[PDB]
Amino acid sequence: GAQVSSQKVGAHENSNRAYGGSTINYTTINYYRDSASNAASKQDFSQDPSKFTEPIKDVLIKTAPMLN
Amino acid sequence: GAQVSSQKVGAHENSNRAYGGSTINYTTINYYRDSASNAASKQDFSQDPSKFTEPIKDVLIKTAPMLN
Amino acid sequence: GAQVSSQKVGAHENSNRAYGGSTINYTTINYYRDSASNAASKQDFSQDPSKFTEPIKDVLIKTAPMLN
Amino acid sequence: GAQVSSQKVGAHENSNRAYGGSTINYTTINYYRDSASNAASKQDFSQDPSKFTEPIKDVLIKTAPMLN
Amino acid sequence: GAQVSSQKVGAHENSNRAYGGSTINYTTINYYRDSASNAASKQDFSQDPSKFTEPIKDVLIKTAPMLN
Amino acid sequence: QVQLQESGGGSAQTGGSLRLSCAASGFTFSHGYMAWFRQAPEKEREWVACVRTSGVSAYYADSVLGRFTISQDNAKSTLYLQMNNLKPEDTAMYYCAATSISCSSGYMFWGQGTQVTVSS
Amino acid sequence: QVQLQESGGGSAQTGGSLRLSCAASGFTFSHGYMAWFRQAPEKEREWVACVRTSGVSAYYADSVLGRFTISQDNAKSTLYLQMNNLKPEDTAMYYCAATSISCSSGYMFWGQGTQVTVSS
Amino acid sequence: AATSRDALPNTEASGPTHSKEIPALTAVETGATNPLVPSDTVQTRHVVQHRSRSESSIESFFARGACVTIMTVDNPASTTNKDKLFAVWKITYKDTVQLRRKLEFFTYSRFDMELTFVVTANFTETNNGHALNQVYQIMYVPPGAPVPEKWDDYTWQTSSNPSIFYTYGTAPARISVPYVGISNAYSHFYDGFSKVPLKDQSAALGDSLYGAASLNDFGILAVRVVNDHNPTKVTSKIRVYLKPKHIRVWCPRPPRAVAYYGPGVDYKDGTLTPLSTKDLTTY
Amino acid sequence: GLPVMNTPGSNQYLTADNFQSPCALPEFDVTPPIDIPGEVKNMMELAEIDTMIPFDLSATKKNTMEMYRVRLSDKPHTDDPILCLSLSPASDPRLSHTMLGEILNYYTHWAGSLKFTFLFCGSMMATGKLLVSYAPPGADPPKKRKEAMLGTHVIWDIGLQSSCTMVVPWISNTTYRQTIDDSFTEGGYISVFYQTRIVVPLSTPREMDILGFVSACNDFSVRLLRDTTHIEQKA
Amino acid sequence: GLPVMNTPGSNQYLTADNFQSPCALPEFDVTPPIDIPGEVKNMMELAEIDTMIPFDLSATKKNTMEMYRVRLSDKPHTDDPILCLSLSPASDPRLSHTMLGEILNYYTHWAGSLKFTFLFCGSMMATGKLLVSYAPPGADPPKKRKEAMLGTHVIWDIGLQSSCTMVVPWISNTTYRQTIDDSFTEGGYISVFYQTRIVVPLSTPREMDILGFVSACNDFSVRLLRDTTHIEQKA
Amino acid sequence: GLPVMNTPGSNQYLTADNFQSPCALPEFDVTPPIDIPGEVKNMMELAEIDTMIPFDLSATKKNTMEMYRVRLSDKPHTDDPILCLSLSPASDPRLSHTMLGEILNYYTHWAGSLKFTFLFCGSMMATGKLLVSYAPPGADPPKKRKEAMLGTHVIWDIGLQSSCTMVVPWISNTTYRQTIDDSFTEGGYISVFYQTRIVVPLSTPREMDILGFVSACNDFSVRLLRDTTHIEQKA
Ligand SMILES: CCCCCCCCCCCCCCCC(=O)O
Repeated sequence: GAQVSSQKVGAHENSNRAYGGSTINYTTINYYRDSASNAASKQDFSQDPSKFTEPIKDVLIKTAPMLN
Repeated sequence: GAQVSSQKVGAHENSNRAYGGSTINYTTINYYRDSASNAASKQDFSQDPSKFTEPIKDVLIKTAPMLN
Repeated sequence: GAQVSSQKVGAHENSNRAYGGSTINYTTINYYRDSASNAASKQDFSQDPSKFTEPIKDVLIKTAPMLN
Repeated sequence: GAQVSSQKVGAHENSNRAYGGSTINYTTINYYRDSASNAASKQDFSQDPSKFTEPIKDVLIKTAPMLN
Repeated sequence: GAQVSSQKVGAHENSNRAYGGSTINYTTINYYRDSASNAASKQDFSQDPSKFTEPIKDVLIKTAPMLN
Repeated sequence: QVQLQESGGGSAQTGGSLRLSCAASGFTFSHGYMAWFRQAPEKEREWVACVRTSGVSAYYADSVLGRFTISQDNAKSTLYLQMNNLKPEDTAMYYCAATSISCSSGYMFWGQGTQVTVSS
Repeated sequence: QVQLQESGGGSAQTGGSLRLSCAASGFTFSHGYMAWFRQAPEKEREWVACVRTSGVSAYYADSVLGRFTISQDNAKSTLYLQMNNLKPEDTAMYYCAATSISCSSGYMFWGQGTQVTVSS
Repeated sequence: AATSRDALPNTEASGPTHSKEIPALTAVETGATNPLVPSDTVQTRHVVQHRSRSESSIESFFARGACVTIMTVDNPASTTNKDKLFAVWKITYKDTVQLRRKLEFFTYSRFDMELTFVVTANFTETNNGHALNQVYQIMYVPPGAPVPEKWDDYTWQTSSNPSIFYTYGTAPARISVPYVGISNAYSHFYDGFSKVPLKDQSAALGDSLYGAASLNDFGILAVRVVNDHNPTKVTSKIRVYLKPKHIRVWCPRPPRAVAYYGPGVDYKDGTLTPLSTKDLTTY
Repeated sequence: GLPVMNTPGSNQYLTADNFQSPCALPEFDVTPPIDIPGEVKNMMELAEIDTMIPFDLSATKKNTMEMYRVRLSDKPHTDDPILCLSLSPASDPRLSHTMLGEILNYYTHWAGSLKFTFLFCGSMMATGKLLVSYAPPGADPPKKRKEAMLGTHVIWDIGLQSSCTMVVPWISNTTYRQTIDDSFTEGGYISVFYQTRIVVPLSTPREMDILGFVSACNDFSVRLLRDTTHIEQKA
Repeated sequence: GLPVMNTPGSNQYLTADNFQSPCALPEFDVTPPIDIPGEVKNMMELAEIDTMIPFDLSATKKNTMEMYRVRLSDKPHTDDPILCLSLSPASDPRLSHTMLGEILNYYTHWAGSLKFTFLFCGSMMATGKLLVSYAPPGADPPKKRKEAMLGTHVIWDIGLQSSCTMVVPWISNTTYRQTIDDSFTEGGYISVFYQTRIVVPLSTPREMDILGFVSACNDFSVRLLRDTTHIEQKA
Repeated sequence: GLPVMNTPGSNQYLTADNFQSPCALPEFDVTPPIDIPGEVKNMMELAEIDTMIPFDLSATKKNTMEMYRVRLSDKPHTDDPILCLSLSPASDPRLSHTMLGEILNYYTHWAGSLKFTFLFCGSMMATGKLLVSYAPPGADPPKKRKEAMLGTHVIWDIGLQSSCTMVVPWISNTTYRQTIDDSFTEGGYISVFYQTRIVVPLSTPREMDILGFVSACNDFSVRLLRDTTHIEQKA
C-alpha cells in the first residue's frame, strides 16, 4: 500500500524525458503499526490569519472608515 | 503477498492530503515460512468479562432483586 | 516473480482480522540464477513406506493368514 | 511509483534472451520529498549552438557570399 | 520493470508444490543507468563451429570422398 | 544515582538534641523542595518538615513545631535537621526525602533512613 | 560446566570405611536433589542414595541401609558419602549424580566416577 | 468482532428516578459482580467515549522483552590453571522476578517465544594486553542431548542442535522458538507429583518434587567463546531477553504478594508482610 | 546489490520492538491448543471483578485476616466516620493491593469509573442504614456526615438484599489520572457513615463486620505500560 | 538475503532527516485533541499581526516603557526628522525585537512587503499632518522632508480615524533579502516628518505620543531556517 | 539508497537459518539423477520397519548374538515373567538400539502407537500359548500373569502362523512423550508370560528361542530435532 506523492520541483535538470518535466513523484510506505512512527508528511494546510488579525465582531472593510 | 492494515491515528498532522486525513495504512510481508517468526499483529479481539463477572446459572438482571 | 506460500499456523494470536485467522502467507523471491542458491522450500511430499514394509510380490492383506 | 527508463547498450553480451537484445531498462524510485535529494537523471536535451555560432540578425546561408 | 527469468533446475528438492516442480524463476532489476553496471546475464547463445571446423568453399559431406 | 544518604544517629536521652544530616548527589534540580519524613515505630509514614530549594523558607509539622530545625547548605549540597527537646513520641526512624516535591508530598527519591531513640 | 568431580578412593579391606566426596560447581540450582549412584563391576547401574537440596532429608538403598551415610555441606558446596562396613557386594564404582533429580532418577549431570574395592 | 482498539461504550444521559427497580441493591453471595455504570446510581449527561482498551490486551501486556538470565563465560590465558569458563543454563522464566510474576497472572499459556542476546565483555587483570573481537556460540541443547563437558569437545559440532554464532559488537542476537510445549498449554502451576509412591515400593523409589512436571522441561543453552586462548583474560556476560509473542492465557490467579522463594509457590519467613500501616479513618 | 542507506537507530535493540526474525526449529510440529475453560483477552476484564479491600490496616490488623473486616456496632448515632478512603486506587495502601490496583500498578495512567460494593455480615435480625459517599476533591475531606452528604452518595438500607453498590462516577480534570499519589491528578474521598444506627434485638451479637469490594467498570481503561514496585529481587 | 550495497551517508544522523523508526509504547491509547480556540498553522500568520515598535532606544529610554513612545510637539514647523528607521527588520535594534523580527531571526532570508502603522495618542483637540516615508536604498538617507517626499510616502492627517498605515512595497534587487545587516541586500529608509505641525488650543497638553506598529503582508515569506542569537545559555 | 534500519539479529549466523546465498560455480552443469530404487522421503518411514530387539542384555549376553534370543522352555507352568520391558523406546537399553530408538534419539519428543512382534523359532512340533501384555503406567509393574492380564494384551497361540503382533495403543497424559527417562512422560510396561506352557514331544529340543521386533505405526511422529548421544568423538 504505497503512498505516491508529488514533489515541488525547484532546480530543473535539463530534462523533460525523465526529470525536470513530467511531474516528479516519490514513494512512501509505512513500516510500523503505530501512527507515531510514521515520517512527517509535510503536506500541510495553511489558513486565514484573520482569527488573529481581525478579532472583531463586525466585519472589517478596508475601504471604509474603521469606526462608523 | 503484502498485508496492508490501517492505523489508529492519534496525533493528527496538519494534513489531509497525505497524512492526518485519508486513512493511514501500513504494509507487512512475512519473511519466513514458520508462523513463529512473524511479527505480532496486535489486531486482537476483546470480549465479555461476564464469564468472570457473572458466573451464575440464571441470568443477572441488574434492575431486579438479586435473590428472588 | 514473487512466490507466495501459506504457513501452517501453530500458536494462534488473538486475531482473525490480521493474524490468527485469515490464512497467513509468506513471500519469496529468488535472487540468483543458480538453482543451488535458492532457499530450501520445505514443501515436500511424503510417501508409502510399503516399499520397505511390504517388499512382497503378492499383496499383503492384514485380515487373512499370511502364508496361504 | 517506479520510474522505468531504458539504457543505451554498449558492450553487448552474447544474449538476446535476457541481455544484449530486448531493450535493457532500469528502475528508479525517489526516496525523499525534496527535489534536491533525487539522483541526477542524465536524460538531458541537446541544442542548436547557433545562438553562439551565428549571432547574426540576417540568416546565414553557407552557400552564398557572406557579405552581400 | 523487473526481469523474471527461469532457472535450470539441477538437484530437485522433494517438492512440486513450491520447489522441484513448477518451474523456478528469479527476479532481476537493474539499479544503474549504465549498461556496464548490470549483472552478467549468462543467457547466451551457442553456435556452429563449422566456421572453424569446415573453412572450405564447397560443402563438406561426410559420407562421400573428401577429394572428388 | 541521586544518592541520598542519611546520618545523625539516634540514641539520646529524653530531652536532648541530635543533628540529622543528608548527603545529596546526582542531579537534584534545585527548584522544588527538600524535606524530612518519619515512619515511626508503628504508625504511618508522616511528614516532618520541608524546606525550599535553596530558599530558607520552610514549615514544620504540628507535632514537631519549633523543636525541630531544618536547614540547608547548597554549597555543601546538604540539608540539616537539628532536633532539640527530643521525646518519647519522637522516637522513630527519619528519612531525608529531598527531591521534586513542589509541596510537601511528591517524591522520586528517598534515602535508606536512620533510627532515632529517645530513651527514658 | 557444572563440574562434578568424585574422590574417595577404593582399596579397603573387608569391613572398613571410606569417605566418598564430590566437588560441585557451575550452577547447581539447589532446589531438587543431590545423590549417589553405583554401576557395579558387572551389573546395571543402580541407585545408591539421595539427599535433598540443602535439606538433610534423605533415603538409602535397601542394599546399603545404614551402612552408607550421605550428607552435604552447601557452604563448601560438597556432598559426602561415608561408608561403614564395606563388603564384597559393595565393591564397585561410585558416582556423584547430583543435579535436578526431584526424586531419585532424573539427571543432567554426572561425574567421572571412582572405583571402590573391598578386598577379602 | 470487538477489537482491542475499539472506543468504549458511551455514557448515556439519564435523569431523576423513583421506581421499583434496584440497581443499587445486590448480593455478593452469588459470587457475581454487580454490573453497573455511573448512570445507574447518579444523574449523568451524554458522553461520547473516546478512550479504548487498546494497550491492555493480553498480547500487548507481554509485548516487552525481559531479562531472563545472565550467563557468564570467559576466555583465559593458555597457561592458566582453571578451565575456560563456559556456561550452561536451564531454560526457565523463573530465575528472575519481573517476567515471572507477569506470567503468573494466569494458570496456563501458549506463546511463540522470542529470545534476544545482549553480550558484553571486558578484561579483568591489570595489564595492557590485547584481545581480538570475540565470537560467541549459543547452542541450544534440548532435553537429553549431549551436554558439553569441555569448551572444546565434540558437542560443539551441533549437527542437529540450533546454534547462533554471535560476533561481538554487532546488534544483539535473536531467535524465534514456537510454542514447544508437551501439553496443550504451558503450565505455570502444577499441583502434583511426577511419581506415584506405590505401596509395593520403597518410599525413596516413589518420591519426587511438589509442583514439578519434568525436571528437564525445555533444555539448556550452552554458551562459549569460540576464539581460542588469549594471553590476556577476557570475561563476558550474555544477557538473555525474552518477549512472549502470540500469547494466550487461561484462568486468572491472584498476583504474587510476597517475594519469590525457589521455583515453587513457597514463601520464606521474614517477607510475610506486604501491606503497610494505615489508620481506618485517615484519608 | 540494491543501493541502500543506513538510518539512525539501526543495530539498536528496542525491548518493545516488533520485528521478524529467524526460527530455531524450522518445521516444528506445534501441538494444537484445546478449549481450556475461562480464556482472558484483556487485563481490564480482571479489573472489573470485585475484590475484597483491606480497609483497616492497623499495625495490629495489617497483614492478617482482620484487615478486610470493618466492624460496626450498636452504639448510639454519631456523625463520625466508620471508614475513610482516598480515591487513588493504585497508591493508597488499602486499594493498591486489590486486583484493580495491581493491574493498575503496571500502567502509568488510569481512567474510567469505579464501583465499591459493601457486604453486611451480621445476623439476620440486625438492621440499619449506612451512607457511603464519594466526594470529589478540591476541598476539605469530610469528617462528619453533614459534609459527606453534600457529595455523591448512596443511602443504603440493610435488609434481605445483603449487598449494596455505590458507583464512583469518573469526574476528573484530566482525561487520565496518574497511577501515583499526585495533587494534580487527585481523586477525592470515599466515606462511610452511619445513616441511622445499627439495631439488634436481645441475645444478638452487638457488633459485626462489613466487607468491601472494588471493581472497574466497562468504561475503565489503563495506559502507558510500566514496571511495578510491588515486587523486587534483592541480589 | 536480497543483495544490497551500502551507500555514502549510511549510519549518519541528520538532525533534519525525516525517517521512520520504532515505537517505544506500542498500542498507546492517545487521548484525542479538542477544539482549543486559536490554532496556528504557519509562522507568517503571526508575522502579519501588528506589533509595537521600540523606536526611541536611548540609553535613558531603552529597556523601559518609554521606548515605544515617540513624542511630538507643538513647536513651529521644521524640516528635521521626528524618527528615522532603516528597513532591516531583523537586524535593526528597533525592529529586531518585534514579532516580525523575532520570527525573522529564525530564518536566513526574508521577502515580501511590510506595513507600518502609526497611532496618535494626543487629546481629541490636537490636530496635525505628518508624513511617513519609505525611500528605497542606493542614495543619501533623507534628513529633510524635501528629500523624503521624493520617495514612497503617505501624507497623514490626524483626525477621527486615529490610525494611519503606510505600506512599504517590496522593491529589492534580490528575490530575498538577508536577515542580517548587508549592503548587497539593503532595504532603504523609513522616515517620519512633520507635514504641517501639531496644533493644540489652550489648556491642552502641548506634547503627546505616537505609537508604531509593524507587520508583514500576505505576500511575505521566510526561508532557510536557522538558529537565533536573541537567546543563549552561558554554561 | 533506499533508507533502511538494521534490526536485532543481523550479522548473526543461525545454524538453522534458511537463507539464499551466492554460488561458487555459476552455471555448473549438474548431472541428472536417475531412478535409483528405494527412495526415502521421511525418517518415520524407516521407523515403521520392524527391527529385532536385543532383549536379554546380561553381562554375558550383551553385545553378542545371544542378546536377541529369548529362550523359552518346557518347564511346568508358572506365573513368573519371561521378559519384562519398559515402554521408553529411546531410553531403555533394550529399545534404544533398534531403528526406532535411533531415529528417536535425534528428536526430543515422540508420539503415536507402537507395535511389537514376536517370532517363535522352535521345531514344528513345539506348541504353546504365550501372553504379551502392555500395562499403562501409574501402578505396580506386574510380576505375575495375574496382574499383567488386567491390562492391554494379546493371547498368542503358537502354530502355522509363526508370528504374533501386539499393538501398544498410544495412551499418554501428554500429546508427546520425552525421548528420555522421565516420570512425567512415563510409558508403562511390556510383559510376556507363559499362557499355558511349552509342550514338545520326544526327541525334540526342549528349549528354543523367540525373536522380538518393534516398529512405529502410521500414526507415529517425532519432533524437535536434537543431537544424539549414541556417538562421540573424543579428541
Ligand atoms: C534455540 C532455542 C530453541 C528452543 C528453546 C526451548 C525453550 C522453551 C522455553 C519455553 C518456556 C515456557 C514455560 C512454560 C512452562 C510449562 O510448559 O509448564
